[PDB]
Amino acid sequence: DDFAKLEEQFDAKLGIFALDTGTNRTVAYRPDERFAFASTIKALTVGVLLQQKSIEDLNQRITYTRDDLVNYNPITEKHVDTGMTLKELADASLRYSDNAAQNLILKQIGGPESLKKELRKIGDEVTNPERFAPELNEVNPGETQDTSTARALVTSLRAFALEDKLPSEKRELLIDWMKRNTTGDALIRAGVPDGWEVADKTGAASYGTRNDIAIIWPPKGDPVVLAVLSSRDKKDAKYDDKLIAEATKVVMKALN
Repeated sequence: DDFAKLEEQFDAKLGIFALDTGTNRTVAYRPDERFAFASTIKALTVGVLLQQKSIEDLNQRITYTRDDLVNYNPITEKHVDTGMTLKELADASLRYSDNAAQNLILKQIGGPESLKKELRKIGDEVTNPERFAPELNEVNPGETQDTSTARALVTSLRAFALEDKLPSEKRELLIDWMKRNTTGDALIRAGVPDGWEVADKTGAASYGTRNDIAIIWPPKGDPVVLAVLSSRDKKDAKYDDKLIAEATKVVMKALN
């Protein structure tokens, strides 16, 4: 009802899945409903890159041209003459949601098709990577390309960051980057109590899609993995971040 209330208030569709790793307690609402993943895919992409290379390989300097720049290149646009290391690219991608950075990384792993194979490998038969950025943001209802589910996103995020798809030191790199994200202050971070550390990755796409996936650490205890996906019934519809913050509060209460 609390979740229904939010859909009413914001005129949006909500997709939620939360798992308490400490008790295996779960919170779900439209858990298996498909939504464009948007930029949330950036986190899964780095997970794959990390698996593919050694910490040292990350120091490889990548040279690019103005031709590699897309619509949003906050960091990337400033280093076209010098090039950027894989490590630096991953930083740009996760912390600033740099689009060119995402594309550069994707190219390094073999493209969307390669990424897909790797996700399948980890046991994720839901996530559907197919395009580069920003076109991946263009999804119409019914379409399945560049989509996923709340349950699938948390399952996959958890695999790479908390489980055995990556060794400890690589897991650490990923978590640090995510913890220091600069784009999610008004989302999941806003619906969490004072003192709890958050690692998150946001996304925004067509049909007023607004997403946030994270891992939350209580003062003392095992982390909580959560996905909050949302969409609206109009192509040019805008989104309201308050939806995410409020939905988060409901989850905490439901788990607390």
